[PDB]
Amino acid sequence: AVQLQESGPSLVKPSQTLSLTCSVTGDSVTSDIWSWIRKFPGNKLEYMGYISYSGSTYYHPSLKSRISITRDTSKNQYYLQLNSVTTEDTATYYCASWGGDVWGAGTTVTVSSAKTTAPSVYPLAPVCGDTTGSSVTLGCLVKGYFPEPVTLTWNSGSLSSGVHTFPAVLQSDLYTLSSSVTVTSSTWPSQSITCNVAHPASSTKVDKKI
Amino acid sequence: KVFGRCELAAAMKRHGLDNYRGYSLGNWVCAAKFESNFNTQATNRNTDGSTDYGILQINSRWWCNDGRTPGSRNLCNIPCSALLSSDITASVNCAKKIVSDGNGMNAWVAWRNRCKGTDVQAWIRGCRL
Amino acid sequence: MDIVLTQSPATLSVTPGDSVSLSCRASQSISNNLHWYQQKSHESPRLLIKYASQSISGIPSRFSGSGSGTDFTLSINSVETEDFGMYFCQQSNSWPYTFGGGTKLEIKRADAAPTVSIFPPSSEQLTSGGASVVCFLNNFYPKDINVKWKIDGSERQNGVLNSWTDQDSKDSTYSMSSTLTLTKDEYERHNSYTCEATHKTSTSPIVKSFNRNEC
Repeated sequence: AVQLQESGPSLVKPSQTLSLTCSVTGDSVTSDIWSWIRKFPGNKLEYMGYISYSGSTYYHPSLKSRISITRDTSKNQYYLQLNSVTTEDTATYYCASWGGDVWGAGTTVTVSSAKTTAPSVYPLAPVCGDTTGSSVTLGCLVKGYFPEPVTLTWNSGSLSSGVHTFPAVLQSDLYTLSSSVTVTSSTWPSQSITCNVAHPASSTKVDKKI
Repeated sequence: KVFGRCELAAAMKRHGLDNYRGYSLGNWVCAAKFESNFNTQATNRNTDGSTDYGILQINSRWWCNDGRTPGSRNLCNIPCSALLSSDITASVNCAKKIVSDGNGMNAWVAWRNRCKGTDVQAWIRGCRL
Repeated sequence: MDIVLTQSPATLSVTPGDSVSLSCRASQSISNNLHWYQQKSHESPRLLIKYASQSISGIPSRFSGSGSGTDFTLSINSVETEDFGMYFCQQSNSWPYTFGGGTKLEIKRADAAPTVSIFPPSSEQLTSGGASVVCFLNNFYPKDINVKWKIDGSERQNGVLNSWTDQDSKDSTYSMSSTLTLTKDEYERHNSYTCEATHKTSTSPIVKSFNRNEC
């Protein structure tokens, strides 16, 4: 059964070149027309172009001049080259057959000039250290890191219910993520609650008691 | 089966060939005429172990698989027998894929020699489609 | 010009067992060269119908398509539990190939008001010279909701960033975080900070606030 898999630098700096590889397994790269499709935030899909069984190509006019698609018949892979990128080229990139019958898992490529940056982890507790209802929700603000991702847990994973960890948002070139956790009034502050954040790229891991 | 010219035009229009990648309907009708005379059962042997099938004479060396052709590439990923159906669905889908390569309809020598650059609309003119 | 495909509605909430019809319209005639794709969260697109109505061997029979020219429809007889997610249409009649904006298939459930909590800047962040006020709005339904911030009674838009979770797999509700970021100097220049939520569940907006002039 034919299968596809994208691979390449997940980070590209503005003005530089984006490069991705799609490895064809199960069949030959010469046995079909292959393409590159990208998905920008907000579910906006773009058909970048495709390379035929002959090596012939068709490029999306919006990308014409910046794009190049090639293949390697002995390695059974085809490639995507996209020049002069800008943050607007940030997206999830997929390789697929022309027939749409096979797709790679996709791989995110982010265009940024930011350098690796460890996050700052801030505790979110009620004003005055209050409490009112039968329950209370605490939080954790993970601000200023690059690149994604970070792993966030509560009490080293011992607190797993009533948690909502939101998708990171870009704030002045860096990422910010927040997480909420809800427990009964009889749980906190009787029992301490700690936010654990790990950022592999910067070799960082910090614990923040609430 | 053997289509009537107009009958095929309607079928091809229904199957979305009119204006597919810029090629007007007459182009496909004309190609069908010279390739097989609107006969879905037409088959033709070639010097290599390949065979052309259907109303558009699609080659078993590159486009379809008949299980008995050396160096078969099966580009259309379809059994050649599907191209002999009285139902043109498969032949059309495969044709659309052939024409999607950089050379378009130039894949059909007969089309180039007897249709390419002619008043191909003459082929659907008259039909009440 | 590039063919534009418009899908409607943007989103559709339904109950498993119900049938639904998704629409895709092209700015130009494309005959039968319209294809339908399904894309579930964290998964790549899967082809469901090709050339307007041809079925793909291996796709469930509840899925079917119809139409031609510029009007197309994807039908799902009795939507099932694993059918929720994004649906997109794509044309291959003219180059460049183009996709529609997609329709979101969401799960329908009973309305639920949001549970709102507000949080002042932590001591640590203020020390670093920053000040983020955080507001969580959890487990509400439907997804439509308006969040407005007010500083000293004045609506504030600049410095606000929002994040939304996908429809919750646990209870089919939605959750959201809204964060107002200021400098420490900006923060200490004002007193009342309010997170105001407007949702279908009530005509009066839910209000969460606090004053710096205490605690």
